[PDB]
This record gives sequence, structure tokens and C-alpha cells, in this order.
Amino acid sequence: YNLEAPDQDHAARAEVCSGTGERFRIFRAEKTYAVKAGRWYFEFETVTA
Amino acid sequence: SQIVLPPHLERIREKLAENIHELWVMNKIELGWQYGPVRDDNKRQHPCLVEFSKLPEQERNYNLQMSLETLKTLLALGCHVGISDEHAEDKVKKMKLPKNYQLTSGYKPAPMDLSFIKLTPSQEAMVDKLAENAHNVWARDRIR
Amino acid sequence: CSGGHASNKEKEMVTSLFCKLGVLVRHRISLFGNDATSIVNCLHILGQT
Ligand SMILES: Nc1ncnc2c1ncn2[C@@H]1O[C@H](COP(=O)(O)OP(=O)(O)OP(=O)(O)O)[C@@H](O)[C@H]1O
Repeated sequence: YNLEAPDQDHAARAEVCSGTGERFRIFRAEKTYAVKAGRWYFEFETVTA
Repeated sequence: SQIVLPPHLERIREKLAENIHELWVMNKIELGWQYGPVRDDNKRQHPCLVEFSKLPEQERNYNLQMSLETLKTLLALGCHVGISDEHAEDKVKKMKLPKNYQLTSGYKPAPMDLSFIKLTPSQEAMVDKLAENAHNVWARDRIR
Repeated sequence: CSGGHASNKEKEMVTSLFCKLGVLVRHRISLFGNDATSIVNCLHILGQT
């Protein structure tokens, strides 16, 4: 009984799987620390990709 | 339930079931298994060692039903099957096995699958899927 | 990942088309009226594809 299988159907997750209905949380500094002049630098460490 | 079984699979299924029942009796034989009336695992006695004819009819019914469910799931996953040739079905020819490795059953279990037998990754994945499907059915039985 | 899956039979017949085009262009360049360079470029891009 040579069973002819269907071709392996490749499925792309494409951000469908996700928790709740809230998509992204935005983090920012306080409004009073706005910079109007000068040259400024800060770092962002990416724990995950 | 919506699945329908092709006639070659009905005709194959009964002796498939008896042969696989024998296959588990030999797997437990090579695991160290000596027949007995009571069903104790620690004592090592259990009535299911015997052939399909002396196999209790209620375990026989579950074996045939699980064979039918496995083949129906196989068709339900979209995997078609056909008859390659009548020769591979007719032949059960094998080199003789020692009485230590054999039971009183006459026909030798394993066919001549030395290197020619092979499962492609799709076949192995489908074997996996059948595994969790059987596990899910068993889990629903325990939930009931 | 969503689409663009070139069929295996499609790739097979693309290779067949490349082979038969290579056979056609062979031994018959003089008949073509200087578009043989265009045929060479076509065969080239077929090779890359
Ligand atoms: N669906 C089933 N149909 C028939 N017999 C079964 C079924 N499930 C278990 N059994 C029987 O019950 C006993 C339990 O052994 P089994 O092969 O299930 O695994 P086990 O290693 O003993 O572990 P567990 O305690 O998880 O069942 C065996 O005698 C087995 O033949």
C-alpha cells in the first residue's frame, strides 16, 4: 500500500498568533524633557529580535 | 464519520489488525513476556499474549476499531493510497527466525525491509500527527 | 513567505524550455538576423533563472 501523501503545506504565522487585543506598548520619556537644541544620544538594547 | 473507506482497505484491515496484534505480542515477547491468565503487570501474566483466535473478543474489537480509526484519520489528512502490486502482498517470504525470537505463531512477522523501506520527512511528520491524534482520542476517553 | 512559490513542475518545464531553446539556437545562428545577441541574453537570463 504505497500511500501518496499530500505535499507538505507550509504555513506562515504572519503575526496572527498574539495575546489579547492590545498590539504594542509605547515607552517614552516625560514631556518636560523635550530637547529644543543641542546634539543628544541614547541607547536601546534589544533583548529579543 | 464523513470519511468513507475504499474496498481494498476494508479487505486489508482485518488481517492488518490481527498481524499488528501479533506484532505487539512479539514486541512484548522481546521485552520479556510470558503468558498468563491474570492481567497483572508486576507478576508478568496477561491473557493478551495469545493469537487473535484466542485473543479476547473485546480487546479484538478495540484493536479493529483503532485500526479503522487510524486508517480513517490517514485518509482524513489527505494522504491517498493505492495498490502498488499483488506480489508484495502475496509474499511473506522471510529467512527463518530462531524459536527464542519467535512465538508459536507460524508466519514470521517482519517482511524483508532491510534498506528499501523508507519514510520521507512528510511520512514521518504524518506519523507524528497520527501519534498526537491517537493521544488526543485517548485523552478524550479519560475525560469522559 | 506568503506566496511566489514556483511549482516544481513549473521549474521542470522551465528547464525543459531552456534546454530546447539552447538546442534551437545551436548550429543555426547564421539564419538569425543579428538578434543572436538578444537570444544569447535570453539564454543567459534563463541560466540565472
Ligand atoms: N486503547 C487501549 N486499548 C486496549 N488496551 C489498552 C488500551 N490502552 C491501554 N491498554 C492496555 O492497558 C495496559 C496499559 O499499558 P500501556 O501499553 O497502555 O502502557 P503502560 O506503559 O503500561 O502505561 P500507562 O499506565 O500510561 O497505560 C496494557 O495492558 C495495554 O494493553
